[PDB]
Amino acid sequence: SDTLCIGYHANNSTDTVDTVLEKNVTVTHSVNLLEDKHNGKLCKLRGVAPLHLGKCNIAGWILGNPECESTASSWSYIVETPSSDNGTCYPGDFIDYEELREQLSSV
Amino acid sequence: DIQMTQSPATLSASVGDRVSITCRASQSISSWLAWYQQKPGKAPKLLIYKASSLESGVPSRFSGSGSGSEFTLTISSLQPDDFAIYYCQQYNSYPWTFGQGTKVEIKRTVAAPSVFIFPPSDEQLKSGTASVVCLLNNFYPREAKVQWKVNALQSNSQESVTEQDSKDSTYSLSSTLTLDYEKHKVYACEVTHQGLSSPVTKSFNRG
Amino acid sequence: DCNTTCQTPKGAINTSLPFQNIHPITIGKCPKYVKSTKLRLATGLRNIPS
Amino acid sequence: QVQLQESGPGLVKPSETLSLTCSVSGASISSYYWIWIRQPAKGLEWIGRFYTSGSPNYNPSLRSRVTMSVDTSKNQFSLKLTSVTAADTAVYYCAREEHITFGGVIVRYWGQGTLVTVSPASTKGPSVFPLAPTAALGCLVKDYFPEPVTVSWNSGALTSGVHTFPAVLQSSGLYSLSSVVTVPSSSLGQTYICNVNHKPSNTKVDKKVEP
Amino acid sequence: GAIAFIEGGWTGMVDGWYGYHHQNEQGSGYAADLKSTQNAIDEITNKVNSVIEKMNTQFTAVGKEFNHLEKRIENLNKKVDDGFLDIWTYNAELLVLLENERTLDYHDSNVKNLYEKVRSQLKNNAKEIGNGCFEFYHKCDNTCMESVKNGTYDYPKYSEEAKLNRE
Amino acid sequence: GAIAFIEGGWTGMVDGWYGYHHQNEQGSGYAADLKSTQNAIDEITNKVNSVIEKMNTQFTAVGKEFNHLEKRIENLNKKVDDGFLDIWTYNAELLVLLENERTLDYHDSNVKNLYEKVRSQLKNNAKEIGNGCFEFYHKCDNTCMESVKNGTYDYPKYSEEAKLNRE
Amino acid sequence: GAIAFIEGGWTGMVDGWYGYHHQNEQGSGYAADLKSTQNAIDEITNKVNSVIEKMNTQFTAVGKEFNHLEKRIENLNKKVDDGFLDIWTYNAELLVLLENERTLDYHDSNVKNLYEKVRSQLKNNAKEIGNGCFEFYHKCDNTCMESVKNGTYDYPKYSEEAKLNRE
Ligand SMILES: *[C@@H]1O[C@H](CO)[C@@H](O[C@@H]2O[C@H](CO)[C@@H](O)[C@H](O)[C@H]2NC(C)=O)[C@H](O)[C@H]1NC(C)=O
Ligand SMILES: *[C@@H]1O[C@H](CO)[C@@H](O)[C@H](O)[C@H]1NC(C)=O
Repeated sequence: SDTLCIGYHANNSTDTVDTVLEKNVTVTHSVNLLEDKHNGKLCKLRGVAPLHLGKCNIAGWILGNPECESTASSWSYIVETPSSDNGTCYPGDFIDYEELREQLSSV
Repeated sequence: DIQMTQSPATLSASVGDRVSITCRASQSISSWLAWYQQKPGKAPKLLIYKASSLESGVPSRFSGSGSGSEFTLTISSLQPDDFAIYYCQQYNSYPWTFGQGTKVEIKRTVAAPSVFIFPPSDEQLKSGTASVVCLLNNFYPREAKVQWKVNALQSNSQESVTEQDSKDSTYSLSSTLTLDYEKHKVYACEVTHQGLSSPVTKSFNRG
Repeated sequence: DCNTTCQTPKGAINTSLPFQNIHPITIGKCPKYVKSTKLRLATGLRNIPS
Repeated sequence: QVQLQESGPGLVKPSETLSLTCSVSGASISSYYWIWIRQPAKGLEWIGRFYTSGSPNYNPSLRSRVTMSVDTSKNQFSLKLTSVTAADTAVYYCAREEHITFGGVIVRYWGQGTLVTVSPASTKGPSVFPLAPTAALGCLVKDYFPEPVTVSWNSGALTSGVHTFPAVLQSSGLYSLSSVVTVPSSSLGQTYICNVNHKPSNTKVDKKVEP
Repeated sequence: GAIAFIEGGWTGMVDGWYGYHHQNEQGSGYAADLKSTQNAIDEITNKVNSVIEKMNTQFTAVGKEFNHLEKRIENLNKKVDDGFLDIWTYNAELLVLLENERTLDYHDSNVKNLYEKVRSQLKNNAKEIGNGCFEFYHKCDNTCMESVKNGTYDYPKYSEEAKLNRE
Repeated sequence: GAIAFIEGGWTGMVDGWYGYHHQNEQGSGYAADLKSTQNAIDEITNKVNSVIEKMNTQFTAVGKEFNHLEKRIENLNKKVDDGFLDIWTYNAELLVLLENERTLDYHDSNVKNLYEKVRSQLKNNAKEIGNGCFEFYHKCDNTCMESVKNGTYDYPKYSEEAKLNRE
Repeated sequence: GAIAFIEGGWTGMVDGWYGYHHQNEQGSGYAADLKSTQNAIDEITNKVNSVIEKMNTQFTAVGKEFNHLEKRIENLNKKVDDGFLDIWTYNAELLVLLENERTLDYHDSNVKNLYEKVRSQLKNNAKEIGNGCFEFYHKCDNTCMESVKNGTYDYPKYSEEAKLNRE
């Protein structure tokens, strides 16, 4: 009559993990090591806010393109938009544009 | 069986300060400690379990640290809603034991109390008791002197204080004078508070 | 007006975990980019309600 | 989310048993461990734990006078505390002990809390008087036993600027309290009524405040 | 091989990863073994925290910009990004696959050792009915049932009473 | 430690990785255990396929060309190729060394559990002669020999016949 | 779980990692088991030497120099140095954490198997008093004590003398 068993926990968990010997093993408890979600914002990096140029690109901002008449003492990084077109309104060659870009990116 | 010793017991910090509450266990308990926040007239809610795991739903201004015998709850930047008593609790062993708690009030700027005076109800007079009520509405800090005059001082009054206002960190204070009453004509309320230059006196004439 | 320690062109991320699949171009003290869809490290045991 | 509510006498005379009951909505009562916790108006103290299937565990400082049970037919669980004293006056909570996680076992969901007073004193019914008048006005909930009394304004509608004070014990051995509200002195033309309810005397009573 | 001679797990056992189910005159219930559970959780978190906290990253801005005449360093940059991508992806996948094997083995290992510690004490007083369960020949009350759990069970003082039912 | 108390392996056992050899009146032969073999192979392929299939590579042209005035990026390129070479070489060597240890342990583990499952049932009816073999006290025919293999062997119904030869 | 039912280790046992302590009429002493120790050391060195010798490095000059107009390749170079730093740091930490687990398990494994080999032979002639020790019912001299160590112990030829004290 009198009995005693040894056993282990089970629950409602549907979480599957993979092992090297076996795939789709349902487990009671698991953690995720993979970050798959983002806030959808451009935040302040190290408390310091980025420099957002709007419709301008660096060329446009630095030279003073007339469309770019709308800057902080420091910034953590620079933000352009894919449509950012206002740069060099008079045609010509910007010597070492990419280097100036890398060199202005954080101040 | 396992004593939980918490410190400090009271604490006043301004909006934005960092706050640190410390808990100690009489024997090693590894990381089997939780932190609760109990608001007034409420069940204590879970903030942090397993010493340093932030409850789903809970703001990241809360954080937990430690294992073994010493533990710490930090609020990196304090907000007015953080007014409550905070409890640590171990679940290493049976029985579960909690700390003696830590009451955290918010230190805001001085606000003077607007005073109101309230005569007894005629309905109450018909029953053979008379109550006079002084109200100090929305002020900080809590400390205040309320004196009753009949223009003679009284020794028969009781005071009651609200808990801190969870939105703008205020208090409210009522002073009851229980009394006999129809014998005198002038009833005043002398209110002394640090927010005021000179004491405020709200009174009334019976009738 | 959020703070982050890792920035991506489509969003910021929490740096709790070692790996991320959001974007390869990141700025900051970022988690290492990978092409996985799940990385699930089992803490509990095999769930067999018979 | 899962609801737990406490019910019980409120006032129970010395040396007697105290019974409490915890209704659970939103989860099965067969499928969880359940605990009781109290605190005197002093710190929190863990009473014990019960499971349908099943081995209870009670706090030694009380273990001899306490008993717990589950009622599957009504999804309720109960606490019995024999031979009560002054020390036993507390606010009692029921809570659900979660399934073991990587946490492992924690109290996540609690009950609203019920107050319990250990006195030979008789249940006394409150009397409610108006406090006639930006202007302030209110009610005086005077001469009752024991706590508590709910005080709403215009059937819970008027929330903003309401201040209900903690009751004070008067020399007679009874409770008194005031509930006041701050409203515009422009807006007195508007009817103001305070709803006072003291359940262990059945004193449901409403009072209009006028100048 | 203890998880899946003990086919299944107990949804009835709510307060631990490992434990016991008993039955006697006084009654029956699941009872978790906290000490084995506490260790397992303490060691497994240390494991999870090692995979995570060990990743101490350098401040990087991964992005770079080149012109129409710098296509080669462009592709050098891309080779750097893609080589690291491949290394991390591979390693992260395997690290998971391998530690997952060990975790599950560990859990199996603990159960096994729990069942083995019990079998070691009881010897002849009970019958191994399979399915992880011991069926007592003698009457084992809660107290007796307790001693087994905390490993202080006294074999001789039941064997003569168990010898009667053995025949 | 079951592979190399059982010194050697059986070239006679042709149809599985694990199994049994028997002897009775009716005759003697090797008989493989398919179910343990099938699992071992199914789990080990999953292992081999994880090391291989997980390697999802990016399209790369490793080659680059620089002139006589670009020696520095040349050496930067070479540093990239050689750093990845070193990482992969090291990791690949170890991955092999470590999984090879575990595989061989696994195989040892399975045998051990097979021998332990047999020893668990037979109890006193047979003598452990070392060398992995059980020598029966009683007569065990093919049917009896079968029940052991699929783990349904009935201990009591031979012990009195085995008790005679035990003395 | 053999290291920390055997709570502690013997500072008295000076000439091996694994061994025995005995006591009889003739006297008592620690005696190391060389063969298990020799293997453990031979296998563990092979392990240590694999982590080390497998690192076959390419000749590199890590340093590079760029001018005020080459800030981008500068940062590309730095990305290469820092990406490799991160990979190596992480891998080296884990490689240690994981092989350390296995080493310690191995050591536990060997002890367990030593204690199990002894328990397997002695059967009923001795009492398992816990704490890893066997208490003999009969008189076991040095010669008898030796046979156990090298696994040739003869069970029957003491059991009748041990049966007397068993009752
Ligand atoms: C600023 O940018 C805008 C759009 O990015 C330019 O507007 C375009 O200019 C071209 C070239 O003359 C026109 O053909 C299009 O009709 C314009 N598009 C729009 C949407 O207006 C604008 O010329 C730029 N201005 C300066 C000063 O650089
Ligand atoms: C981060 O931004 C917050 C505003 O959300 C600001 O208060 C703070 O100064 C910044 N830096 C911190 C918290 O280190």
